[PDB]
Amino acid sequence: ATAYTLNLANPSASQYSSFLDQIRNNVRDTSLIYGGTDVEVIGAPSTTDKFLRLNFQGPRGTVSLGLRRENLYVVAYLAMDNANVNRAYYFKNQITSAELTALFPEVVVANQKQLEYGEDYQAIEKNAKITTGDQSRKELGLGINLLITMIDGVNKKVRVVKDEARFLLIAIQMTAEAARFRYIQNLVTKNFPNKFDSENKVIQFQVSWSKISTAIFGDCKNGVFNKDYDFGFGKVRQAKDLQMGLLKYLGRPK
Ligand SMILES: Nc1ncnc2c1ncn2[C@@H]1O[C@@H]2COP(=O)(O)O[C@H]2[C@H]1O
Repeated sequence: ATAYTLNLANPSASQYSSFLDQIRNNVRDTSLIYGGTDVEVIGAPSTTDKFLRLNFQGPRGTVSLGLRRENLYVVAYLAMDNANVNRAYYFKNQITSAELTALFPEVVVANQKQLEYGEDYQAIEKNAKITTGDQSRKELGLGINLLITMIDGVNKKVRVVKDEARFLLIAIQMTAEAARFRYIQNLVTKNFPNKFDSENKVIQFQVSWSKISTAIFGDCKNGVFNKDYDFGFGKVRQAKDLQMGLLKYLGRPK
């Protein structure tokens, strides 16, 4: 229903930052305070407003993403094909036809396509066919210019699974992950709008979102962890050193 648009025709570091803040502010419950920190926390699951729409507006067309508000999971995307026909692709265990119709009304039922693979990184990475290094998403890099190039592979083109997969990997990281982790957002704006190399720390943050959220939720007092934590990139005692942008909903503080 609610849609936020990122203007990639005229990219601005401030516009990108405000875009991420709109996402954070949309899903957060301001009454929730985890571990005495000021970091925003995703509110309890809504039965009425379940999805959020993100538009990537370019000079030659617009590609859209559909995200689940309860956990920021990307569940679908909208892109015009080679015949300029709007088509929606979705992950099966994530959304229904009726919900997809409401999310992307410009797409007719017949043009809704269920994706052959899973929504998890491993499954998408397999189809991305990355041939160098560890063959994971880290090998693609990050950045505004990279996102623009990836959109070019799906905007008004015949669907190719390899290009679709690579687009999804970058789109998920530049939106959902950047919203959750300010470290990722800061790398994007520091190198704006260039493509740059990703890091092990970027991946380490991503795989430990739940762990970090649980640690702040139940083992942190006034921003200080009760014990030392190491999520892969070193020992952390102060929650602020994590530069968190959005915490996972784990209930209300006890
Ligand atoms: N489709 C997706 N959309 C958004 N975020 C994802 C998606 N698939 C995986 N992730 C993230 O990858 C993370 C891996 O570890 P977590 O269980 O802590 O939390 C997971 C999610 O936050």
